Amino acid sequence: MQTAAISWGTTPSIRVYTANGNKITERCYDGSNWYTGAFNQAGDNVSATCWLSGSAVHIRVYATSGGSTTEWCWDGDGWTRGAYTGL
Amino acid sequence: MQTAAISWGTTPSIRVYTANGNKITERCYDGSNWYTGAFNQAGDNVSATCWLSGSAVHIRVYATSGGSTTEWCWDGDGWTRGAYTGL
Amino acid sequence: MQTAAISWGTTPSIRVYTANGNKITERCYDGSNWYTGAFNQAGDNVSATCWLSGSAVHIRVYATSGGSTTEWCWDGDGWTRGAYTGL
Ligand SMILES: C[C@@H]1O[C@@H](O)[C@@H](O)[C@H](O)[C@@H]1O
Repeated sequence: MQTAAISWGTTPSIRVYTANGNKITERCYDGSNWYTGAFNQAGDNVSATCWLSGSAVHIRVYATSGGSTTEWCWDGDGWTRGAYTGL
Repeated sequence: MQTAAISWGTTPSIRVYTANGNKITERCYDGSNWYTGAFNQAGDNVSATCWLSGSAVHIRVYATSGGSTTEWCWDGDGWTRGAYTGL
Repeated sequence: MQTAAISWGTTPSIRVYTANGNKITERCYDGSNWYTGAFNQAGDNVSATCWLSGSAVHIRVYATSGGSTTEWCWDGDGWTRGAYTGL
């Protein structure tokens, strides 16, 4: 099992992405109890990074399934496929 | 063997966590030489995130051993278990 | 295959390091297209972190091959081997 961890803002919020059994899932902290996030994509490996637009977060998750990495983007309303490509 | 890397401030301070077998250890830089960190917990995989509130550093390390992830927290006065649970 | 992701700024800039087949390579975004970076070193595992000194980015990439981790540094004028050791 493999994880990635990010955080932002004043609280801060934290997100932890976990890859296990070719599934990546997301656990979330926003100042209170941890909960399960909306992120669900395939992969055996995961990295993530984020930045702020004021108080709004932008997240990029790099989900590797085998020999291919797909970027997934959170920009405030849902996860979308990003433009990232590898070599 | 696997690592996670974090940094903060302008110097900067850097921490590098290494999972080797089922042990995670920590190497530190605060502007002079690399030194040995106090973090020692179990895991075959590690991720980490950090932030400064003013001058106060806060670190969260996600230590995964098999299918279980434990959060360890540094907030200026020792490492303690965080509330994180996985799926 | 395994990745590490960093970002900085508000645009943002993003770098994704991919360890694939005992090599680590880099893909880059600074606001328009993804392009291939100059980073290329051995490794089966990778982590990275970065900071800004004024407007100048500094990156550290921790490349692990087997039981050895090597630090690679970007400070505005090529990648250089860093002083990091695990012990
Ligand atoms: C920042 C967002 O926070 C919650 O809405 C999660 O359900 C999303 O997946 C994302 O992490």
